[PDB]
Amino acid sequence: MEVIELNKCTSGQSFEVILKPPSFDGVPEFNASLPRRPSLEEIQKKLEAAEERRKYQEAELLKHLAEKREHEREVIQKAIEENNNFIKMAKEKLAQKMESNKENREAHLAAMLERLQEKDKHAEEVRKNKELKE
Amino acid sequence: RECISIHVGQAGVQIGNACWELYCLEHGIQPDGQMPSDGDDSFNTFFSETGAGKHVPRAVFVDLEPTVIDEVRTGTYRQLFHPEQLITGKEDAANNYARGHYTIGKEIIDLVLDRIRKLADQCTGLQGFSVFHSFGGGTGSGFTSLLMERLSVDYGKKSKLEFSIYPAPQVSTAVVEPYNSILTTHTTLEHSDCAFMVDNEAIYDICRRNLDIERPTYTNLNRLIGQIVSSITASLRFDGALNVDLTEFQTNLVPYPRIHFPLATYAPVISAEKAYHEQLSVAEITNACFEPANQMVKCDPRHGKYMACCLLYRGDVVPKDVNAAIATIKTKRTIQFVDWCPTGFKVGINYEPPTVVPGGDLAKVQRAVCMLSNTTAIAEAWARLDHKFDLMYAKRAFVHWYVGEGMEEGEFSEAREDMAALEKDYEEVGVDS
Amino acid sequence: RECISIHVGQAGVQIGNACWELYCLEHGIQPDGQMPSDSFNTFFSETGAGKHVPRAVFVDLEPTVIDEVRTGTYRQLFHPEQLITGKEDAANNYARGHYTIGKEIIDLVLDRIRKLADQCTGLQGFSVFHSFGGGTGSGFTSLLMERLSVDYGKKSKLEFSIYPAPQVSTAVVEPYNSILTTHTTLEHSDCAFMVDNEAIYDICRRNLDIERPTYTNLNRLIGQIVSSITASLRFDGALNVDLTEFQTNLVPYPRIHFPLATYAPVISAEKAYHEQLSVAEITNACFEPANQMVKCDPRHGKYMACCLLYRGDVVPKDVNAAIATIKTKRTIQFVDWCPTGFKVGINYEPPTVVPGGDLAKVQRAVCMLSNTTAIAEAWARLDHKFDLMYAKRAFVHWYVGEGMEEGEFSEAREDMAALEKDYEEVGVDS
Amino acid sequence: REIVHIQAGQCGNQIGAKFWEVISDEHGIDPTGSYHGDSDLQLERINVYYNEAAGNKYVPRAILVDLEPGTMDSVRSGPFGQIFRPDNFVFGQSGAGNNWAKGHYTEGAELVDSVLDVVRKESESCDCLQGFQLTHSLGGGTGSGMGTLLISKIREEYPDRIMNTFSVVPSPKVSDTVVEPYNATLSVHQLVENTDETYCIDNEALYDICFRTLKLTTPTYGDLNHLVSATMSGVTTCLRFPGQLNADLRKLAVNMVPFPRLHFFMPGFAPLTSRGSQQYRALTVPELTQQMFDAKNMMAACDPRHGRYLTVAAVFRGRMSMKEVDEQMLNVQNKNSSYFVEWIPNNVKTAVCDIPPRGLKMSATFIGNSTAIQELFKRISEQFTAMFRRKAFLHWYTGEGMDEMEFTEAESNMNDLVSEYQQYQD
Amino acid sequence: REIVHIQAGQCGNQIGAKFWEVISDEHGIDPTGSYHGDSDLQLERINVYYNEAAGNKYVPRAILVDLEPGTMDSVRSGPFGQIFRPDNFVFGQSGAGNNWAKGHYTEGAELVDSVLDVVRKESESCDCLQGFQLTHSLGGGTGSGMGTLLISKIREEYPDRIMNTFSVVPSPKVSDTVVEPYNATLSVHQLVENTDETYCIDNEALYDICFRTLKLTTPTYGDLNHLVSATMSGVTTCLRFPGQLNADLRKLAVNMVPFPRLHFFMPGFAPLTQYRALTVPELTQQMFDAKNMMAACDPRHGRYLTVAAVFRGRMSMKEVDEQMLNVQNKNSSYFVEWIPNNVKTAVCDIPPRGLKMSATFIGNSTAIQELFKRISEQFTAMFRRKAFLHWYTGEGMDEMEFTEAESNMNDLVSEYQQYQDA
Ligand SMILES: Nc1nc2c(ncn2[C@@H]2O[C@H](COP(=O)(O)OP(=O)(O)OP(=O)(O)O)[C@@H](O)[C@H]2O)c(=O)[nH]1
Ligand SMILES: Nc1nc2c(ncn2[C@@H]2O[C@H](COP(=O)(O)OP(=O)(O)OP(=O)(O)O)[C@@H](O)[C@H]2O)c(=O)[nH]1
Ligand SMILES: COc1cc([C@@H]2c3cc4c(cc3[C@H](O)[C@H]3COC(=O)C23)OCO4)cc(OC)c1OC
Ligand SMILES: COc1cc([C@@H]2c3cc4c(cc3[C@H](O)[C@H]3COC(=O)[C@H]23)OCO4)cc(OC)c1OC
Ligand SMILES: Nc1nc2c(ncn2[C@@H]2O[C@H](COP(=O)(O)OP(=O)(O)O)[C@@H](O)[C@H]2O)c(=O)[nH]1
Ligand SMILES: Nc1nc2c(ncn2[C@@H]2O[C@H](COP(=O)(O)OP(=O)(O)O)[C@@H](O)[C@H]2O)c(=O)[nH]1
Ligand SMILES: [Mg+2]
Repeated sequence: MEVIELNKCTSGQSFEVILKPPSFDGVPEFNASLPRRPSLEEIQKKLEAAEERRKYQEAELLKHLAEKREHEREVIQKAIEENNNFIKMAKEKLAQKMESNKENREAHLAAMLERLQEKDKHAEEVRKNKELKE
Repeated sequence: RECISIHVGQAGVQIGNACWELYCLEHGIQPDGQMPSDGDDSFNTFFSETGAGKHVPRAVFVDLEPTVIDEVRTGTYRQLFHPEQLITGKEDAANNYARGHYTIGKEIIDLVLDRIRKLADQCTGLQGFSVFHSFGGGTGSGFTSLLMERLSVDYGKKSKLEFSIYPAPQVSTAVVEPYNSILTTHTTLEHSDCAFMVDNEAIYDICRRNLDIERPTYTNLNRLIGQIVSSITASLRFDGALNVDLTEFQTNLVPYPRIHFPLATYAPVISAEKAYHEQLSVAEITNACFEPANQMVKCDPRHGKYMACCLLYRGDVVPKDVNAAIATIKTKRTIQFVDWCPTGFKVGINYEPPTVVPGGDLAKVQRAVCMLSNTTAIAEAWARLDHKFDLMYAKRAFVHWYVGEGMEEGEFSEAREDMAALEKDYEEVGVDS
Repeated sequence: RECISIHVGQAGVQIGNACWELYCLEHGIQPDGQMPSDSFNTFFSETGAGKHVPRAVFVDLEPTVIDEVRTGTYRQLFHPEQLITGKEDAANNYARGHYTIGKEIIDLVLDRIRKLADQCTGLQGFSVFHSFGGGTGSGFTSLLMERLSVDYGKKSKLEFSIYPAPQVSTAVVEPYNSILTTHTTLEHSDCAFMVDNEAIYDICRRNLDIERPTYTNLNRLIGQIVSSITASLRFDGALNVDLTEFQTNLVPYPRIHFPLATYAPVISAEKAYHEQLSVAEITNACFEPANQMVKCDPRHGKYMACCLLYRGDVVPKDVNAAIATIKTKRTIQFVDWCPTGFKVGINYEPPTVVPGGDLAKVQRAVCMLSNTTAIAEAWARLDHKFDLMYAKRAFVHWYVGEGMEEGEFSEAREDMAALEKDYEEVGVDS
Repeated sequence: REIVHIQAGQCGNQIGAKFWEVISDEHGIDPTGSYHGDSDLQLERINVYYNEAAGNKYVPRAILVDLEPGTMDSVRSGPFGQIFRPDNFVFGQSGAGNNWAKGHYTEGAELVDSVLDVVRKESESCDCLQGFQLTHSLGGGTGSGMGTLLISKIREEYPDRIMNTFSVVPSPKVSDTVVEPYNATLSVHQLVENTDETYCIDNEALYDICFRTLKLTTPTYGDLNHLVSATMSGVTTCLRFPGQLNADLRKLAVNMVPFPRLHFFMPGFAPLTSRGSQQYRALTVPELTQQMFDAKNMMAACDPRHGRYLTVAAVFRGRMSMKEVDEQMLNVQNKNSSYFVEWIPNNVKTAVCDIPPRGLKMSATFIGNSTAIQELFKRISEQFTAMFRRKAFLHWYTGEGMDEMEFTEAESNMNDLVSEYQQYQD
Repeated sequence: REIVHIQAGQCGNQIGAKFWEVISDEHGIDPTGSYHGDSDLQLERINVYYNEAAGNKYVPRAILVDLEPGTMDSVRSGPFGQIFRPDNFVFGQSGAGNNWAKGHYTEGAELVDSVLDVVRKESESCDCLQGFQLTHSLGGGTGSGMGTLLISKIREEYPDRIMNTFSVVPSPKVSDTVVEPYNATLSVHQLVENTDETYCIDNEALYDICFRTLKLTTPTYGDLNHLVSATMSGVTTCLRFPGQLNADLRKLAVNMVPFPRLHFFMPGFAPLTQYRALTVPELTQQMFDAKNMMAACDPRHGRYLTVAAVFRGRMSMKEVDEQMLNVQNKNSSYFVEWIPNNVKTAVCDIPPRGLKMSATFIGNSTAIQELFKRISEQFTAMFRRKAFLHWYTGEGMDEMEFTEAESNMNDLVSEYQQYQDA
């Protein structure tokens, strides 16, 4: 059975009941590893290359967005452009149809007036044919 | 010689707050002033005797919101620290390791790393830090690891002891908890010398059978951990063999590099109201020591083998008994000691009776015990955790929240793949040829 | 916000005159002065410190009609400035208005109307009332409309067109005139209310029981419809009404689509005490080929947007139960691709009718504006008329005479060809 | 708008005078005086036919033209003589005429300006002009030749404003001369080219109605004229009267004529004749229409039947009901649906007016563009075509200074017109 | 942290007003006045929702936006009118809208900056910002189009901070316009891409609860709204109130959403529309009900991803923790096993309205797809033969822009549908 007394102090005492010894000749080696990672202050620069990714994502989806943003500015613009752009057409094809009207009637007029004018250089040029028979 | 408590992380903090409480009660410290009561130190194990009245711990609290820390600066104990030992990060709680260890952590790591040296600058030969933190949960999953990285760079020799709180489906916080523990405990494991898991589903569960509260209050739980923690330390705040100085903590508990997380078990937890029935058999406290239900990490070492064993007593107790009580423990036992490790049984009686908090839940105990054992079975809990993780990650679950704050997915496969190693490591020790 | 009535054209004028009348009766306006007994500002500007005055323009190219406005009460209700009279040569051909005699007055009109929308903190549009056929409102109307669009690009425009009916109509040349205007006109109108007399007249037979229909008679009836049509935006404008939603809500496609109109309980005095008309019936009678507005039937055509404007003591709980029951006893016919329109517009305000009148005290009335393919049917009966005259240059040379190209004709009718296919084209899809 | 009136040529003159005095006492005007009919209507439009000078008085916008004194001094002394303003008479002094040539060339141009100018001062006076109606005789000179010139000089000074005539196309029966064809066919050429509308009163129907259906044995020039007069009242009605339509003459063109070639309307009246009875009143309205759309009741020698109707306008006058009329009119265009161009959808419109003509409590009248009218042209041509053949009386114009080819060129204008009307029976 | 609030678009506005006045008198605020409830709690966090100016007074950090006067002056004159700070109203004058296009392009950008800026002066004022919650109408223009722009401009000036909305997805029954689909599907595209979390209140459930299970025959816009209002109280609870958790909105994202594609929560309320005896079994049962969800949707036809539920009153987590569990068993099937603890539950000692016992529910469930598939279905069939479309073509949009938003949606569906797996 035996104990084995390990220290004696102002406020305590220790020991050991070793009860039956192991079945030993030492043994294992379970991640008690011969290359096993003593680590390194240099890998603050591992903390950085993670935060250069954030600065990324932000800056390239604030890019995938001032992108959107500045299409908007061009839609509301292609609508001041749609409108402005049809005033200038059916506003102008208005008066264009109106020179075709004052001009065409200018004809069917002074060309109706034309007949009734050599009906007249005939009244008076065959009254100077009154000077014929008599 | 000396000893700095670091409590990062909301849980850590409250736990701290509530075991610092118990420290005092035990050593005779009115919140503000001196032990003024009718060799040269002994209680200096933790505290530095500043001013010419004051007693003050060697402590640091870090959290990344105020909220929790403030309460420390509100209610008595508010006088017991320096405002300087009380680092508050006013900024953005978190809830992902990605947050702490990287994004928001980067910010405060310097101011912290500072103060703590500033603190070990008083100290004729520090020993190491005991660091208390939540397993899952933003900044103490996250930040805890970052702290620990740097710590080891700055204090190469000086050893480090984590008190981890392993999170419990019912009295827990967030979905992402698994990812977070598994994350931390991967990075963290190569830098800690020994680590005390505490599972809530065990504490909570104790506060049911023992404290008989349908209730468990956060505070409730804490005073209980608070207690164990007292018993855990305190070998080295009182000085009396059975381990004092951190190096006696690996020396007596971890046989292998891989941080092994001892299993904890406090003795007689018993409610007031019931406080006068006492006289608990110096045998029973022991017998009830080896009790699946009276554990600390929900599991059982009937299933696993033992590879180092350790009783810390506290009270009127001459060894002649303990011994007779060990004897009788062994023959009514599935004792299960593994193969190659004769029979640990370092016994640390500690004379000093174990004051409990006066409002309290537990009462006057004239004898208590503690039992720290490293057993293969502590793995069972690692499995429960992994499997959660395993099964979320199987669908990138929440992943992109961490990737978002700026991680490689590959930290994940490469971390869980470390548990894979440990879980084998563990079962591997098991019953040899 | 605000809203300028333009009445070009002898029909439009009288119609105007006789729904402006109804406006007043409804809002409380003694011809001269105040309601001495915003929201009503939807149409009117509260000038001086007494008199209420509309946002109105009347244009015709002879006096005669307009003068009667400056003769009998209401003669106090306009400015003499809102009342443009063109003293010169009526017309009876689109070629007249849109070109010859129109050219003259287009400026003075185009003027006054801006002058009018110069008061107006953010105008909305104009509703323009005009005859389909007939000199200066076939013609000029189109001219007005061209220019308007040039000066008020956004600001939308709504025509109230009177589609002419072989019996209570004027001149042979009417077809030519509508088909002419409605071609030019259609590019510039955002939605347009056809009203066919052969349906109004026809209503004043089954309903008003007069062997008679007087011009005035018809008018007060259209007048009524028009009240219910508008007035969503005159009365319930205690705040947020704004066209583009009479709009948005009715025409699904560029092509101006002329919704179909249908007033609810038309019923004579003498018979005014039999009342209590089933909140269900006014709806059931709403879907009534005989009770329509444009002579045709949507049993034949599909529906592509539907709209009920009630007016009277009515909680929706009914209307709804009355829709349901409208659904199942129906060749309902909702086209393919336009899940079921049924914007319901209860308007609380009871529908005052003219005191001498024909119709009487109605405690509940409905309106139903629907765009249906079938409204085409009427475009066909018109075209065909035209088609068959033009087949022999019929009266052509009277327009050519005032200075048109024949090609305006083939190129106009050929737009109806487009529209008439457009219409049928929407019909029942795959 | 507002219209002025030219009344030239002995016939054209009596026609217009007997016109003027019939319409005048429709509106209640005294030989000079003003109104004397305590019925209100009348005056709205008195407008269109009367410029009104100092004090009361009413004076017609009318111009009197002839190439021999006599026939004006028959209005001046006589009926409503004292009505017309004196510088509005244009006596010719001169040789009569009775050959187109005379009145369109020689003694014609002699006057032109004197008249052409008083017309200007009356139309320039008037507010917004409509056009002119001229009444004249299509056979025999002064007003067959003068009037046709007049227009060919009006039109030219007034090409905007429109052009109207009542032309009396002469017969072989109670005609005067065997030159008539020449004159008609010379005018009728002119006519076709510069009137926007003309009414043909053919004396043939005018005689035929008087004796063949009106008991009268020796037809006066008067008991004959009163016919045309009464027709002319009822043809102008609408532009003279109430609220319904009012008819801008323009309106009455581009509604009556499908084709530039001015297509002349045969009119037709309702109940008829002198004085000695058929004021039965009981002219039921069926009975009115029936009698109105009748061969033996048209104003031109022509029986619709042998010609379809292009477009037709009929106005009723009195105390009745469009209740029956709109109903009656329709049973015509069915029990006659055949002859009535289908390619002109609504070719028949119908007006009512509450104020009777003459005696009559019920009375209608009819304006009719019908291919039927050709019948009448083909006839003048027939007499002409057979005369100018072996160039009969012609050397009678050769002399006043005309060309041979000018007859043929007018002849085959006519002979086209026929062959276009005949073409539109399609 | 600390949050500010954007309340834009006539619906979004009444929603937020009927909200503000419900929550305000939870904390005991007078039309201007301060505190008037000698119960202590309330104020710890009064913080998160109210910046507080001179003297007593309390003023909400709220911004009001519309493109037509009217609907604000309906708050200004009315309920808690006198509360909001005047240079915080941003009236539009302008054409209404009622086409997304209007409120995202033309009359939209017209205002943007005026609002965008007041938002800045309030968020730069606040101590450490949380993010923003915007309340708006997903169908019809000003705030379907404006609000969607607003965010797509917030995000951009505030990429760190997080993005919340209460969106009212419209129906065919008590909706107004035959364009709704178009507007929704346009916003819904936007939504998916720049909110970190959105709540869907579908008017269809909102109606269906009102009449189908609440006796009410003609559903007001009011007796309807009070529903959404109440829901919103009980959804924010935690970030407004006591010690337990407190919820950094953040915390409420990376706990509610496994997947970037922002997955919108259907809410669910407890008792609605005063027996008291709402035993707590009786509460849960009614809460996790089809006929009681805030989106037209009956979980059943969709598993739950992650779900959060808070109770309110004096009861016991003694029964509740016990009751919640007997749900996730008598329902264990529909409840993703691949997210271990997907259901957490909170208690709080201060009742809403009337109610001595009342809970509420936050729900990320693949079930929600049901609702999207529907707007798509009306849309997909409308934009088909390009129906009313030429109405936006005009305010200056692209044909392909619809398809490109249509097949964003129609993806979303086919992802939710994809995550019924394991
Ligand atoms: N045993 C115990 N566990 C706690 C306590 N407080 C929190 N926890 C647990 O710790 C885990 C999460 O850690 P937290 O401290 O809550 O979070 P944190 O990252 O450290 O701090 P925050 O930034 O505030 O989120 C959860 O499983 C909780 O159950 C406590 O007082 N006692
Ligand atoms: N419904 C209705 N139709 C009318 C009215 N007055 C005229 N019309 C019709 O309108 C069509 C012709 O339009 P009008 O107003 O008469 O002529 P206008 O060109 O506008 O004016 P004018 O120059 O006088 O000819 C005809 O079909 C008539 O039936 C009316 O008061 N009510
Ligand atoms: C002045 O003379 C008249 C003129 C008109 C013509 C007329 C002529 C038509 C016609 C219509 C019309 C149209 O209703 C009228 C409007 O103005 C007129 O001048 C008309 O269809 C076929 O022929 C119609 C008339 O009434 C029948 C009339 O009476 C004398
Ligand atoms: C502000 O809103 C809330 C947020 C949270 C979420 C939440 C959500 C969860 C969850 C957990 C949690 C976690 O405990 C919380 C901590 O902070 C939070 O916001 C949380 O598991 C599944 O879903 C939990 C809440 O209570 C149910 C809550 O109440 C409204
Ligand atoms: N009906 C009508 N016709 C007339 C009248 N007088 C003459 N005519 C006809 O007109 C023709 C001649 O016209 P007339 O006026 O005598 O010639 P003018 O005066 O010199 O132009 C004759 O053939 C007659 O038939 C008249 O009184 N009334
Ligand atoms: N439930 C809720 N929805 C509303 C309310 N008002 C309108 N809506 C819905 O939202 C849609 C229109 O939103 P609305 O606010 O009118 O448009 P906007 O203000 O111009 O953005 C309609 O389909 C309604 O169903 C409201 O009072 N409450
Ligand atoms: Mg006209």
